[PDB]
Amino acid sequence: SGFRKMAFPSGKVEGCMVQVTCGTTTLNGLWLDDVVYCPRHVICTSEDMLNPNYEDLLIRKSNHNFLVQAGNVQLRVIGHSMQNCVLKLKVDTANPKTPKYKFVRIQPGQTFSVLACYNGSPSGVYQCAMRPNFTIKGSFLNGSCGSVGFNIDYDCVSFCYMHHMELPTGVHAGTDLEGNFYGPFVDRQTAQAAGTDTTITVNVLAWLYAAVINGDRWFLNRFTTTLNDFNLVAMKYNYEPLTQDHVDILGPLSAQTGIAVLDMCASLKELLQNGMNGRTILGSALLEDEFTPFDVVRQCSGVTF
Amino acid sequence: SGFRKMAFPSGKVEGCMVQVTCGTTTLNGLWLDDVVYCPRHVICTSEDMLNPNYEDLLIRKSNHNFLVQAGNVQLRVIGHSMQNCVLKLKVDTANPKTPKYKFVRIQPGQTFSVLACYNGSPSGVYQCAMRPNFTIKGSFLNGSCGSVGFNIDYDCVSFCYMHHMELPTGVHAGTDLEGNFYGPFVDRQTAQAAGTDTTITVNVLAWLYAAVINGDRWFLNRFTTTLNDFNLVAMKYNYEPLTQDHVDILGPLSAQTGIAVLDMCASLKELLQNGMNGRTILGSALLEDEFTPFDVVRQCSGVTF
Ligand SMILES: CCC[C@H](NC(=O)c1cccc2nc(-c3cncc4ccccc34)n([C@H]3C[C@H](C(=O)NC)C3)c12)c1ccc(C(F)(F)F)cc1
Ligand SMILES: CCC[C@H](NC(=O)c1cccc2nc(-c3cncc4ccccc34)n([C@H]3C[C@H](C(=O)NC)C3)c12)c1ccc(C(F)(F)F)cc1
Repeated sequence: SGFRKMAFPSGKVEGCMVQVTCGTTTLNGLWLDDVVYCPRHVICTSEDMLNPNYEDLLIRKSNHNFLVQAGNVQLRVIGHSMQNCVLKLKVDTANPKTPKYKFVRIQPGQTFSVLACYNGSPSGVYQCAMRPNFTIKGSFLNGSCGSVGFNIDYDCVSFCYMHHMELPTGVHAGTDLEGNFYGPFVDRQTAQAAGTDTTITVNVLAWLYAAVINGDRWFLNRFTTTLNDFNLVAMKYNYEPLTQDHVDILGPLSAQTGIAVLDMCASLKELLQNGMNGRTILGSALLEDEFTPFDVVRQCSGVTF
Repeated sequence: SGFRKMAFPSGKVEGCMVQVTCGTTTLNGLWLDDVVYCPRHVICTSEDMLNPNYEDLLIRKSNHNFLVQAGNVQLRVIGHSMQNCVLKLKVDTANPKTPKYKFVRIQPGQTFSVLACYNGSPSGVYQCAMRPNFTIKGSFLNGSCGSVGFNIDYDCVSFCYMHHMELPTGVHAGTDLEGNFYGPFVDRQTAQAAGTDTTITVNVLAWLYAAVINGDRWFLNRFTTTLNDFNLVAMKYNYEPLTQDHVDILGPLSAQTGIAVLDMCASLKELLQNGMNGRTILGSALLEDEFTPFDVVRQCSGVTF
């Protein structure tokens, strides 16, 4: 029993964290084999942020201009290149602690673990979600650029996020590991802001199934609804449209609890229209939406790796 | 910016997790140097749980009766002993990944990270607190016995919890690393239940300071109260008494935000008497109490290790 915001074990990733210094700027880098990945704005200067030309800034740099420290060892840079908004520094040494890994670009609504770092040293690990508006509600301070987000699917680390910026509202924006930003954001000083967000409906439903698995049943009812009548109520409460694909993904959780997906949707409509009335669900007074169906199965069945 | 339930990086602990098998029972063990620690009820049989005599059960066991698997390597047991409710199996090999470590027995209200494991393999990491009633609200399934809780204070791992049981209400109970249970619980089948719990007041106040640090100010007021008048309101809402020591611990957070502790207490009294009125604090509609003052400073200042 129990349900927590559970992050993946971080050790496989900790062994890859390094420190990259260019001039006065210092941030974190990801050391995989003999390449170090980090945000390309480590090359910028604070006075040249309105519109930096990254190709020009990079041709004027040399291999000795990058200080890469891995713990108590300095790494020698033997080459550099740029891929979208990430900088790739080839080093003369391959990381012996390199895990089995992939680079994945995830969809909004999926979750990952963040290993926040400062000066190459891991500080903490937490779970978060890619919001529908392609921001993340992380916990980041100055120096955390280059921290990565990741998932694990057996022994393979799937990296999916590298941290680049904090927007004015305090949320965060960054790229996949091939340097493509999530959302319409760019690594330059503009008036860009996070758009309006919505609630990840399929995730709320999974978290409701997680509650049933753990003994919370006060919110269920005898009713059922259609996909159309539910999406009409969802859109009124700023919820993501629920697709038939979502209903299919919620299949295994529906069979484990014997509650049909459209039956669970009727409970959700009631909860949106009437609130919780002083009651809580899995220790929350709000409808949580940062648990994917896979997260629920992972925690309520107990898969390792 | 941002505030998350942040766990410590788990890698130092992952390298110590093993699998211990005695007869048909299998649970997790903690491999530090040449000793493997695990719950002593791994020696029991399912039919002899009403009142097992652990001294008798242990004299009838031999070194070959314990199977200790560390990954894809079997460890040879060269001795066994019992310390309170933990079993200590000396192995012929010292763990090369043994970190710098201590064993600490923590106070109710303190937090730690849990690395949940099954069959020796880490599954996930989450934060939790020792409740005033000496239970923890963890996330544990069959096979998670032997998972440990821990803190990090530089490069030293301070182990403080080993998981033993899940009580009827779904909360969990276990021991420190020297085998002494937290609370009045015992590793035998009785009618024991978790006592009535209270809210960790000093932790709520720290989490309120964390909110101010992150831009949430709607709950502040101009008022102040005394320690006595506040504790009179706290006891009415089933909150832990606030001591002068607590007020001293909240010192640095009070100086960073310029809000006096007794001023923050006046905000808390108002929030208890009137609720939140549809508003949230740091993304919660409830008053969170699983953040210690040190956790807040760690996340809002960014210490690593
Ligand atoms: C000084 C050379 C260029 C400059 N490089 C950094 O400044 C920087 C350096 C090292 C670690 C860093 N760690 C962080 C950081 C991470 N997460 C949360 C935070 C919260 C508060 C303060 C800082 C952070 N930054 C800052 C750059 C990023 C930003 O959004 N600028 C508008 C935040 C770091 C930069 C300016 C503007 C941008 C823009 F694209 F947003 F405009 C990007 C980079
Ligand atoms: C079979 C030999 C003895 C027996 N040994 C185990 O049974 C056991 C074995 C391996 C991994 C285990 N992992 C778990 C487990 C951990 N966390 C959450 C869980 C949630 C649901 C189910 C199981 C768990 N257990 C169970 C023993 C503990 C308990 O409270 N019994 C009343 C839970 C494990 C045992 C019975 C009673 C007690 C008592 F002291 F509570 F009475 C203790 C142990």
